[PDB]
Amino acid sequence: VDAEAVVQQKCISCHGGDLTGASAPAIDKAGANYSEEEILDIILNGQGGMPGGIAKGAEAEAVAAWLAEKK
Ligand code: HEC
Repeated sequence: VDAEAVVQQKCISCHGGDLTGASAPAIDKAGANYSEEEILDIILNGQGGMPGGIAKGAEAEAVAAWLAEKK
């Protein structure tokens, strides 16, 4: 899975092109604040103002792993 391409397709409309926040909060350092599993749960299911379902399965897991290393 190309995790960065997925994030640019699916996440930047709310989180900003460089992930530093736009309508929604920054995620560029999400791994400093969340575990990989917490990030996966957010992607699959949403959280607070974020909807669920935006990515699934291996795509979601690859994005969670990529973000979890960003600190
Ligand atoms: C707007 C329709 C969104 C899209 C598209 C995505 N996210 Fe989001 N996200 C959004 C909001 C409004 C919030 C805040 C909810 C909260 O209280 O935390 C979030 C939050 C996150 C978080 C947790 C907080 C943080 O790190 O800032 C993460 C890790 C996150 N979002 C990731 C994420 C990814 C990877 C997305 C693309 C697959 C994605 N979000 C899309 C709104 C929206």
